[PDB]
Amino acid sequence: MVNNINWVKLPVILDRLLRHPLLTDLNLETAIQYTLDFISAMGLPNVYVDKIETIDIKEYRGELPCDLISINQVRLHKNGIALRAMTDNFNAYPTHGEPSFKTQGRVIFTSIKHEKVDISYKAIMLDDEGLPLIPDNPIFLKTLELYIKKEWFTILFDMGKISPAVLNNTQQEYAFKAGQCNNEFVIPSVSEMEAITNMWNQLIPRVTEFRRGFKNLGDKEYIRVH
Amino acid sequence: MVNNINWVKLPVILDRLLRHPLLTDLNLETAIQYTLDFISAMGLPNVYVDKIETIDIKEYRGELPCDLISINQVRLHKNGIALRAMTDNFNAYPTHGEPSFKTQGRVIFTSIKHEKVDISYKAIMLDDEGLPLIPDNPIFLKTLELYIKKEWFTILFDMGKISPAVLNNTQQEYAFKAGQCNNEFVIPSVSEMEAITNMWNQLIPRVTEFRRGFKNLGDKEYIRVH
Amino acid sequence: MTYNELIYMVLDELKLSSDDSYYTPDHVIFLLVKYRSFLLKQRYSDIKKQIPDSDYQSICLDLIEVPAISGEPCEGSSYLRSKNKVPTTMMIGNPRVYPMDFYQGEITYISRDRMRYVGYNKFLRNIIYCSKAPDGYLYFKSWNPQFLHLEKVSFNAIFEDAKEASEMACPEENGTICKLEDKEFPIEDALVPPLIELVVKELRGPEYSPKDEDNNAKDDLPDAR
Amino acid sequence: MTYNELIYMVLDELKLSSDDSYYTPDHVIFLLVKYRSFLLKQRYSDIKKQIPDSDYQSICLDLIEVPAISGEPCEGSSYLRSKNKVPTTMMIGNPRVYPMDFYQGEITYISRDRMRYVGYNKFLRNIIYCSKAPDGYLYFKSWNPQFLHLEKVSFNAIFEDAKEASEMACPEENGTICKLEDKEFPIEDALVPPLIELVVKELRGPEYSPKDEDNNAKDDLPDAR
Repeated sequence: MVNNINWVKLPVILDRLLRHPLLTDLNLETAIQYTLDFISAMGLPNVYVDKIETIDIKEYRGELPCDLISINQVRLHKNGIALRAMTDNFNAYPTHGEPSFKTQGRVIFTSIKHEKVDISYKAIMLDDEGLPLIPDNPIFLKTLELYIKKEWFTILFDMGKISPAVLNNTQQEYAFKAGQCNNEFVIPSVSEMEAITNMWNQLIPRVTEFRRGFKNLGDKEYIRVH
Repeated sequence: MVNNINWVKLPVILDRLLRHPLLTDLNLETAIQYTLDFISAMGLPNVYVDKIETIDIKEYRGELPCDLISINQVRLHKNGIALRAMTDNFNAYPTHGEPSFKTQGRVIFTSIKHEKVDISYKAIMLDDEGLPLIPDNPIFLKTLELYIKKEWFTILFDMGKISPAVLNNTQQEYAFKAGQCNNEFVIPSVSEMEAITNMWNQLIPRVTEFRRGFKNLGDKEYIRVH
Repeated sequence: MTYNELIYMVLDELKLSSDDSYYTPDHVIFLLVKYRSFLLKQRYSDIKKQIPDSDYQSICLDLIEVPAISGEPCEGSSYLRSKNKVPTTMMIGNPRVYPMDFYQGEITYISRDRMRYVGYNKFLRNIIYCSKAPDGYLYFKSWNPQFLHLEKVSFNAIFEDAKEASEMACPEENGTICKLEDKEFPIEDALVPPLIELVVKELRGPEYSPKDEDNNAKDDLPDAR
Repeated sequence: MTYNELIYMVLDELKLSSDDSYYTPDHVIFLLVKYRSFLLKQRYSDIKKQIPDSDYQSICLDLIEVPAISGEPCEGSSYLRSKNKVPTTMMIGNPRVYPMDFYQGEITYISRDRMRYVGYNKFLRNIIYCSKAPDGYLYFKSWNPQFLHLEKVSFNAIFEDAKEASEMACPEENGTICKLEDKEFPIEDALVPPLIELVVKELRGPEYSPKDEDNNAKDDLPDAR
């Protein structure tokens, strides 16, 4: 992402929607739900807050933080060696290796019995209220506004209170801005294309960046003169 | 960009809109919001002001300036060596290199504990009032005018107060001028095609311009006679 | 305009000046309230238009904590509810329950069918919900125990019966208004000529229609008495 | 034209010359104000046209700082509001609150639903907003503490009731106008023949309609007395 994510409260999206006199029955409560549907459906990893927590595994199980949304990596605390993924069907089960993890709910399922693990994860940024906080990006803000205008107009079109030409314009305009908003958040900055440059140009290919926290991923590869 | 960015106040866009008798209920308040949506959606890096600030990092964290919109580069203050990007998942976190940075809000997250860093960034140019200042470019000004005329007519088309032929003409005319305005600001001047010429024509390829502030990027490559 | 000016236009359009007349101002008050919600539903229910501020009324409510069913422990959490019954809103505008400041608060008036499933979202648990149960009362609901301290809300909506919402009206700066007739009638001034035309058309024909004049233990209407 | 010329055309079109007549100038003042907003909504609400300067009225307001709810600290920031109630604007023109100079100031009249969410943008915090709360008063709002020093604004809009906005009218160079009838009636001169036709058509039929002439404790309208 080229621009920085400056945070603003959710009611800044309601100044923009209630400029439209057909969207004047909108609420904070409706703006809360349609934001989280929009934040999810875009899947932009720049909208989330990166956190790291150390949890302790009791017997192939550990309790996961409350704010966790997606795990970046799980690693061991004493080694720093990262855990990949549990493909075993019979993991902590005895009959009569490379460590792994698996997460379903608020429980993580590891391959190690009694160990502390660091979990680097993503959460949602909150307010003084326990409410979501959105980027002030006028591309993000415009297409979140067009998201809610397209969900409200879809209800109104089912009711028969909106022209099919009106909904077709809103469905088209949200469809353009959703790609512009995707490209706004995905396309790297100059400082991220340098780390992409160093990963791409490697005379001796570095193929074990998952073992670290992808720390040396964008590091530059140097060759001695001889 | 070929032309210089001479700055004018936001009400110069309102002389042009209120020539249209259907846009006579427009305000400064509506011109402020639709300008910032337009400035963002175009993403022209010539509309922003380049600033440089030195901030001090306390422990892998530093407080970012208030006007910051996008970082050009972050570099170290004592060395001048530039920082690339944080790909580490477990950065300032201990267990039991090439420096980096990461920015989310008003906080920057670096790889260096106690250090001063220079941040070259972009901000918005303001007035005597704390309000945006727009280029006087009659291509920029015309397509910002067509932007606001297309957002106001889209509301009026949803209300049923505008013909679908009227909105289709405004959506077409904004669509042409938005590409003309993009090419007006992107296509280099004669003096920027010379720096592009020197980067492109390089017998010994210079592939480390990020380490400097891209200072020697457009420098001419000289070969000795032998 | 007030209630009085609308009554006395329909009376004077019908020339119902006499005290010994068949159709009283109560026939006119009834028909003006019925033709208000008739006419607002004819304009504002097919496709969505801007509703003017004139069609709304703000009523004031006192809220009391009531149980879910009775005084039993395993029935469920208690609600707040209005001590008096609330008018039925029309589904054409922006109903709004607010804590005596219209520009503040998030109290959400919703459907009664929706309010039995609300607040299961972790980000929507500090929001107070409103609906009108078939008891006729406005009920309140949230997962936040703090909502049980509300003593008073105001309810701005386009209610179906304009007379019901004028007796529950908010106190003025001067004070309460004793007579319904000195209170504001809630319709846009652009809908008053179609409102007066329909109420006059309904009573114009019956105004000149015959009566059973004679007290003779017999119906004298087929004779046009 | 003034109010008087429009009253006395409809009276003379109906030939209501006699002082002992049923329909007074107050029946005509009422119907001219009702058919003004009826006719302006018929012309200027479907698709967007230029509105002439004749349909607007400028009213003068005194603003006072009022609390959000009461004198409590944790309720929220206070507002300015008009000391008297304001007329309801129609949604057809360019309403404009301005600090006694029309060509100056950025005070933004908006929706009441919008004004509870305004000024969260960092570039829109020195802008004063206006709406008409369901109290009937015009409220003011900004994040700038300087806005609480406004003592006076003028409000130019196409209000629904033209009589309400003529009693709140701005003082002239000469002085205030005592009688409503010597004040300007706010409609374009191209809409005056359709306005006079509808007010005359409403009162022409009832002008010749019979009355309950006899004082005999009986309704005499079915007999066409």
